[PDB]
Amino acid sequence: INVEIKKIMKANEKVTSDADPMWYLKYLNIYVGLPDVEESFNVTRPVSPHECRLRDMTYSAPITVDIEYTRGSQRIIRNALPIGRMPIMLRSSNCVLTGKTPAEFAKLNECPLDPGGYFIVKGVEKVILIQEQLSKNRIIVEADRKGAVGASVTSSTHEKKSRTNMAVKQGRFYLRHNTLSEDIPIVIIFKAMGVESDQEIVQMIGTEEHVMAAFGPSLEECQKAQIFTQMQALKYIGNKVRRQRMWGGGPKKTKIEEARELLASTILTHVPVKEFNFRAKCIYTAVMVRRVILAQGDNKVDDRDYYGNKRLELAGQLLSLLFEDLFKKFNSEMKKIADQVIPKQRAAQFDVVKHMRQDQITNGMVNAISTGNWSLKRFKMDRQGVTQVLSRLSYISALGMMTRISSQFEKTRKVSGPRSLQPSQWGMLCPSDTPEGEACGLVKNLALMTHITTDMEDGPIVKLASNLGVEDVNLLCGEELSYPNVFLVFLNGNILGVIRDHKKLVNTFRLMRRAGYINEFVSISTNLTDRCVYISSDGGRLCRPYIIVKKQKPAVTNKHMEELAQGYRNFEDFLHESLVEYLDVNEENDCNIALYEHTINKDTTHLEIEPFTLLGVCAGLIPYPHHNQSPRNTYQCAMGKQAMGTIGYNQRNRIDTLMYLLAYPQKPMVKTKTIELIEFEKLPAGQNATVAVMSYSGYDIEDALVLNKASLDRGFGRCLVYKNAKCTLKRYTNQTFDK
Amino acid sequence: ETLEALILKELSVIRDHAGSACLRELDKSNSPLTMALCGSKGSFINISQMIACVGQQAISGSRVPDGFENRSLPHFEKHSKLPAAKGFVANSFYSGLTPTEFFFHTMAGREGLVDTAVKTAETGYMQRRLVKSLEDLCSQYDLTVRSST
Amino acid sequence: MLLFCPGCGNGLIVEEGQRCHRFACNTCPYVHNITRKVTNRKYPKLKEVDDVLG
Amino acid sequence: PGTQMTLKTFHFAGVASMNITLGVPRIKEIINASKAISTPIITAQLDKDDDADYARLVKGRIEKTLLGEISEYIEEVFLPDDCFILVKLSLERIRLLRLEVNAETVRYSICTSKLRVKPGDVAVHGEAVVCVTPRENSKSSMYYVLQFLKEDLPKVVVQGIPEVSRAVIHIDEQSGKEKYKLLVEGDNLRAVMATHGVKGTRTTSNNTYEVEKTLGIEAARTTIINEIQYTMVNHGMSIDRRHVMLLSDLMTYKGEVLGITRFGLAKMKESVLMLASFEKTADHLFDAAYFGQKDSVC
Amino acid sequence: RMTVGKLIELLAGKAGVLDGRFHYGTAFGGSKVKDVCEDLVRHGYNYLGKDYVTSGITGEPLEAYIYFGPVYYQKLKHMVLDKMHARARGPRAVLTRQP
Amino acid sequence: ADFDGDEMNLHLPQTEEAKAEALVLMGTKANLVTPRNGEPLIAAIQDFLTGAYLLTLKDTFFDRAKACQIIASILVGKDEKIKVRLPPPTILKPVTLWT
Amino acid sequence: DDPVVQEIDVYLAKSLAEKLYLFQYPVRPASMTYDDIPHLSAKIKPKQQKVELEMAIDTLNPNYCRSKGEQIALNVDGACADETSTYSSKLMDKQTFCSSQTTSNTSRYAAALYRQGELHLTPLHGILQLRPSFSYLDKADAKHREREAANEAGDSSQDEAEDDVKQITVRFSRPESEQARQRRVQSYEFLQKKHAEEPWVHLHYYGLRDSRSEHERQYLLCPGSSGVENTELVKSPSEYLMMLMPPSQPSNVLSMAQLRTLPLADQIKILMKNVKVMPFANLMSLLGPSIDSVAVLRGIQKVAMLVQGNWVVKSDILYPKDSSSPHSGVPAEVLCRGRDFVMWKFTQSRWVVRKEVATVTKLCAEDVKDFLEHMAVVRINKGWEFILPYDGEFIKKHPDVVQRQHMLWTGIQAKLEKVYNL
Amino acid sequence: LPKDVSVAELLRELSLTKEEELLFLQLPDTLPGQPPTQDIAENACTLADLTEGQVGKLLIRKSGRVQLLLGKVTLDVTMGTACSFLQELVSVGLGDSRTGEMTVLGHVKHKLVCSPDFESLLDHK
RNA sequence: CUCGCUUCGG
Ligand SMILES: Nc1ncnc2c1ncn2[C@@H]1O[C@H](COP(=O)(O)OP(=O)(O)OP(=O)(O)O)C[C@H]1O
Ligand SMILES: [Mg+2]
Ligand SMILES: [Zn+2]
Repeated sequence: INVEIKKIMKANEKVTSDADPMWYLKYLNIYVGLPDVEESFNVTRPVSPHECRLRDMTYSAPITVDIEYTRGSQRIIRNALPIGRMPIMLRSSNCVLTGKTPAEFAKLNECPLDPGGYFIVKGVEKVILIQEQLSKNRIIVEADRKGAVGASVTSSTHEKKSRTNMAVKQGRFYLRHNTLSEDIPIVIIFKAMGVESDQEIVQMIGTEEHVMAAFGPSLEECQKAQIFTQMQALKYIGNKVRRQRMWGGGPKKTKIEEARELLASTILTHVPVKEFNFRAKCIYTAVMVRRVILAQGDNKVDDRDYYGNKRLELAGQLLSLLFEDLFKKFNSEMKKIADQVIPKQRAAQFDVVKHMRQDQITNGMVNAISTGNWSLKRFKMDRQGVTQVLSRLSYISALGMMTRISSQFEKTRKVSGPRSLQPSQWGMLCPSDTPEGEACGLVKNLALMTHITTDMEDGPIVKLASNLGVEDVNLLCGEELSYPNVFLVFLNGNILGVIRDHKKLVNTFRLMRRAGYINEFVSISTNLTDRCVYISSDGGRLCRPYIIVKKQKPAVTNKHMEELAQGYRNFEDFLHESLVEYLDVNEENDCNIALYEHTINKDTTHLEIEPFTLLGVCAGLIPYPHHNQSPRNTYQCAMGKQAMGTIGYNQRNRIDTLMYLLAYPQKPMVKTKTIELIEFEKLPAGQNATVAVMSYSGYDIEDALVLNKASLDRGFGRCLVYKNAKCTLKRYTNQTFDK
Repeated sequence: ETLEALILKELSVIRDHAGSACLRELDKSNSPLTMALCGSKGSFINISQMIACVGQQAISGSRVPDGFENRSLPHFEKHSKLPAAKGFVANSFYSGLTPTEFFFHTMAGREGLVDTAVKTAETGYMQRRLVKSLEDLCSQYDLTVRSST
Repeated sequence: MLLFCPGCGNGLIVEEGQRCHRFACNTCPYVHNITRKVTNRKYPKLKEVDDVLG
Repeated sequence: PGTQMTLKTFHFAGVASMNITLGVPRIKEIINASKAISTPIITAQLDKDDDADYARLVKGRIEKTLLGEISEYIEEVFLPDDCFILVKLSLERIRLLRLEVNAETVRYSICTSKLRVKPGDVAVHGEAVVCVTPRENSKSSMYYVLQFLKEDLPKVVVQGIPEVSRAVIHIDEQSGKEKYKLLVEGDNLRAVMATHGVKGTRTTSNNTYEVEKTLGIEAARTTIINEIQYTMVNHGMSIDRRHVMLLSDLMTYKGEVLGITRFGLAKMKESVLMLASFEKTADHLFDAAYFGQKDSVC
Repeated sequence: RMTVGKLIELLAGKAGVLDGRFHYGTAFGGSKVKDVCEDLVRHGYNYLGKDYVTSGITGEPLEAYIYFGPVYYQKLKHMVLDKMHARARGPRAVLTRQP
Repeated sequence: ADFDGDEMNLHLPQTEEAKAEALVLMGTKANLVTPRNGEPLIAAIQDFLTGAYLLTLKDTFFDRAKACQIIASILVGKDEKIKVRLPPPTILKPVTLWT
Repeated sequence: DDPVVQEIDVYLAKSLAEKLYLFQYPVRPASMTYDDIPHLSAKIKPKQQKVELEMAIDTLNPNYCRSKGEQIALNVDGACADETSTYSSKLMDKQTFCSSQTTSNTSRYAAALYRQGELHLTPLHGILQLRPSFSYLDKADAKHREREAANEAGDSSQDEAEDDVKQITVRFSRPESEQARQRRVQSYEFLQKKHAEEPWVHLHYYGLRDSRSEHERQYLLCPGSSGVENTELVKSPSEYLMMLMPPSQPSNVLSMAQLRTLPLADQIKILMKNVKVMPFANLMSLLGPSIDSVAVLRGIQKVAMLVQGNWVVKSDILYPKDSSSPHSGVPAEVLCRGRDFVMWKFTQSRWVVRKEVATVTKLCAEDVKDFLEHMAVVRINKGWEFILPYDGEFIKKHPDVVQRQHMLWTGIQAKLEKVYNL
Repeated sequence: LPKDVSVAELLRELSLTKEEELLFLQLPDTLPGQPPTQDIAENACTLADLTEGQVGKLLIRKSGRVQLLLGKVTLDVTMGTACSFLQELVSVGLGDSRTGEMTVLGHVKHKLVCSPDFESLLDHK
């Protein structure tokens, strides 16, 4: 709401119609303001979130914009013109609850310990779950149903997503795309993309003997056809092209041009061609072919469940996509209205202000957040269950639901692998916390100490990599790719170049990141098997702080912790002084981490801050969880999500559809440090009972337990159940009303 | 694979000898031992795991696969096939498990849970098919089993 | 083995001229007559296991 | 018991190898009566169960061996007068594996389903040298079809059953005597039985379809009973033999092994309503309406 | 189930309520068994929580020592009152006249 | 079932024929053995195997009072109309003890 | 590891700054060179640099198939057209090499000529990759298409004079939508036409064996003294690091670096707000030795008070006039009065009883606890003790400041006695 | 061929042989200097702006370290990608607007890469 | 009411 919306508006700042040129509508600046209610007749009024809860209304703020346009060729400007309403996340920058004291919270009828971070729509609390999805623009080598080891890359830019495949179905490589009638040999594509000599193609693929032995059949198949020039391959591809349902407008029986456009734009979108120079795309497809050939021997098939290839979409990215779609629809509707009105009406010049319907954006946002189904035709994205009703069974219930993560695959089928607990979840996701049932393993919880990166500018990374000796790919032929000491350096799926002595490059990059000249969330990792240095700067990656260890002694000393306790320094000071650094999953693949000081050896690069941060929020309630069997921990996480107890300090004024309270809650006698951190003891959800472990009367055979009548008579386990009964008295279209 | 088999054998030797020692040193009237002897609940393996030493954690009948590159967790060396780095849990439940051992144990538990989850649906479909096919038959009065027709 | 034309870099095939077996390119008049023995061994993997077990 | 079965692993049946599907997938494959099953096992008994040399000889007789697996090197030589492929047989490995394969056996193996290589093309020069001289077929074929041969000349079968993939020498370590059997991961029971040195009277198989087509419907019934009981026993849970015998009799009472799938159920049962209720409701109902099939309520 | 953590939690809670402290059951750490055993023996109770117990019914001592201590029990929302269900003839569905 | 919140259904047949069929064919006393292999399914379970095992251990020795109480624990319901038949004591000279 | 050997000098030459190109053949191994191949022409474009070499290949050599040469020469050209023939003779005699531009800017690349003890660098005006072009096949296909048109016309031996008058199909210059105009501008054909608009420039070839090669090879050197201090290249390592990495553009939010960028008074205020109890020597250490002690003392006297030789942040700094107690919501003036009373009690005695403070100030328990925790710790059987020890060194060094704080505390004590009726 | 190193490269280029050699070194984007009266801004300082004469020294230390002292700062020089294809350094001099000369200066065999010693620049300040 | 969606329970 502070940056992205302005970027979206700047992308769509000017709208005009083809009919009647010199007419335009230009957006200047956009504001969201503070939350308000439209109850007052043409007047706003500040509203607390609890008031929105009680009145079954939405907690939103007015989307206003200042514009300049032309009515009758005279420029008219508006400085504050409402166009929509944003549902406001609680405790956000614009939320009224932010920066408030507990007394002020009491005046606003909101619990100071409420986690916030959820929307209020039509009186219900909806939470947008963090989505998990495979990273885009990455080469994935995988086996098919028939066992053939092929490749796939889902090249996705800001506009188009296209998954292109490479197959080895008959000992030779074909490239498959949705825009081609039939998959075509890779050598024909190589010839079409500028490089025509077969020797250059073989040099790009690799100079190892088995590589030539594997790639020979493709060359023979290419030579069987008479394709030897770029024009011939372009003609072949254009023949293998399919028209998109009689595309309106015909630019001269296009074919070769269609093939060249598909090669330049549609195929491998993330790889950019400067001006119809396919050198970089040729290198990329040669690298893909080489990876397929190498993986066709030793079965080094990459696994999808590795979380170094996973990305997390928060509420911000989803809301950005939704607002972009809604704003584009609004501008399209405005342009269509302009086309329908301006050229026929009257000397009464058409102006947009009489037609800028304000319920479009507001209704779209409200419906998308409430129903939870997102339909983006501009992206062809049909998602369901994005938002869920916040569970108010207990404080732990809401807190643990606030940190949930949904999977891209659903309990719709018996899958295997994602459901499993991969070792990559270390420090990032809670191992024990998972819903017991059909969704076991597909809904996960973040660890206590974790962070999700945002997007970076990507400029200084390129500048530093260029200054660090990375040779340009265009300057050398593909044979250098096959050298044993030459390492490819990527950047978000794009070949940044080549380098020798990758150790120096990696050490310098890490040193620069520690110094602060590079953003601390930029990750650098090395894959020695593929000899590829990956530099990741996209958002959504999981990161975790670790104490830097240099020569068997941690950078953090007792004096530093004493200063932190005294308040001289904070965590950011530790970050800046090269004492603690964030590690990504891909980066921590290359590091050596010591759990404790006594485990530190000569080859240790990082130190674990605290092992108990491995567990999540719900699993933090378990006393001595390392002494139990893991299924017991999972059951306890599930059970405690459903534990009865207090909700918050405003639980009396709050009116929910179903509420459970405990008469005399008590804080636990054996409390984890996680309980202290989340202030669970302020809102306990249980009672301490004098349990005696023995067999009695045979009434406790299978998991049953015997309760004391006097204890129940004295208030033990006494509980309160609050239910809601709501009615509406609405006035109808006819001037008659319910009474 | 020979090295994997030998390492599994040695870890099993450690586990079972520790269990034998703990059972020998255990006194009578020990409630876990009493409940294991009469067979009401538990077994000697559970007693050994929760007293003496937890066994090697097995995923699909093998040691922990390397989630990262050439190693299960970053806390161990690359290409390290040491027992502690591949799933073995020297500590017992009474002593408590270190974070790596706890993670491997949780891996095994989640494997069991997902196995049960898939098994329920698969056997439900198989049961439906079998009953829909076999329900017609009846033992007649002439001692001959006959179909509906 | 795989051999490439020094002229244009396309793959060389084996054909017969009027005097001798020669390497030839499909897209240019370059040829190369064969003088002596030319061989390309591969050494395929042999079945090494005796397969006694139990 | 399907619910009770744990779908365990490491039940290698004493060989520490040869992954065989056991559990619910095994029961599903057995009751489905699929023609081709995953991991089919053929157990073969030897006439001389005590000798290892005889066991390896019959294993080499039955197991498929490719040309590239025995030839020490294959080289494409382009002499100034002619170009041809030379294959050098490693006689040391041939006698080590005790394969009854010479140069002439390889020559006879060639000229079989290889672009119709003429017998005159193949020749023998030495004791373990094979020369192949291909000629253009004129059907989009030139002399530079050499590569094609280079692609598949090592992939021609010289000895063994082509359907058989791999046979292993299993040994029973009985205190009285250590006797040798063959475990064949193939799908050709008739060929294995017909091979010399194999006591075909006492060779079984896992694929119920192959056993049926080879040895009759009663042999198929016995195989079904034994396989189901063995699979159930592998998980430690017991089922009375009468239940599995009844199931096998139902599967094999029409003279053909019929699975419990919708196709076999359609072939077995006759009532329209049950067929419609189980699967493919609309298709069954429309076909019954077309045929005018009157259905009783038996 | 091998929930040794429950036994350790019971012992730690007994020691803490005896000496007026809040013991920690932090993962991969927390108060060790030896310290709570020393606290229990210092306070006059058995060092393992097992206590001599007289049967309420017969009024005679039990043959085996009983494991006493405070455990943090939490009530769940699943109640028999909400879950209890009984159905008379009742209503039926319009499409298929079934309950 | 495991008494951990499991819900069970309960149907009431509305016909004399159905009631008789249920009582005869599906009586609990009539289905003590599973049809799969004839093994008994309805048998003693936890806290009954343990209790009986402790009771039948060679260590146990009861005087007349405790043995009488334990035996009289069963004299309810249809067993209210039977003579107890206290077995003769095993050890009787030094002390009168029932094993 | 000292620089033991080879202290080589590096010279720069700009004689061939704009005339130096690097030609690399990706398909030609370095062992085989083009020294012996007679070149025929070189076309080049100064802007949008694209060099096309035109070389001659011999025919009498055994590595040439004269039959295939005749066939390809017949295919590319006509039978005896020769008006625009890619080959002068009836055999394939000429080979075309076309250049691809590797990168736009070549400023970071330099050619280094090495001589005994010296290395001369020269900037490269451009780098191009020369590849054997296949253009005669396109011309052969075009001639094949026109031959096919001739074959179509040849269906009848005599063709009647076609009344194929070109009806006037003068097309509407349709005003193109700006999207379609942008598409046409970005079309490959438009870019190729724009490239072709620039005229070609013809160049003769002078090989390595030519004497002109050795003659112009001397231009890579520069006349200059062996030891000269360069007027430029004098920027410090910090300046160089700044140049090659240009910049993009709780209450303890600011970091230590951000604190040090702030004015000294703000730094002292923020440090006192964060710590609320700290000695003067620690403040001197934290701010930095480069800051004079008198200025630090002046700054701290405006935001802190002296208690037992230590410095405690003023109450009004912690509680602004618009703030209130987070626990009770009382106005900040009452909190300031209570904290002033607590600090006065700490000046009077090292131990403070919590119950006495609660009774005197009439405040709630948690507010008193917050007041005490900021500057005191709990000592069992003794109450609350000041967190820091009595610092007599600072008192000895600055008696005047001690007297200033003494009479300030006297005034504050008078105010507190008036307010709380002590 | 074993992978050679810059110290051994120059050592054999001067001690083992006295023949001149043509090298191709890639310099960093900005040199540690200022455009001398080039009408500026902290912009890029390339070789196109510097004048003739000695611009720096090449240091060959012990243990094979190869540095380039270009004034106050020192870069490090390492081997580039070992190219095996033909690379001809030629001079294309358009002496006339209608006719120009191509002068094959020599052959390029080895490639050097010069990078800023970032560790020294960081520990310096 | 119908329908779908989620969250549970087991
Ligand atoms: N999806 C399901 N289908 C059928 N029955 C289920 C399902 N989920 C739960 N149940 C019922 O709950 C029971 C499962 O309990 P079980 O798996 O044996 O113990 P558990 O849940 O592993 O407890 P521990 O973790 O061992 O303490 C058996 C079954 O009747
Ligand atoms: Mg249950
Ligand atoms: Zn050629």
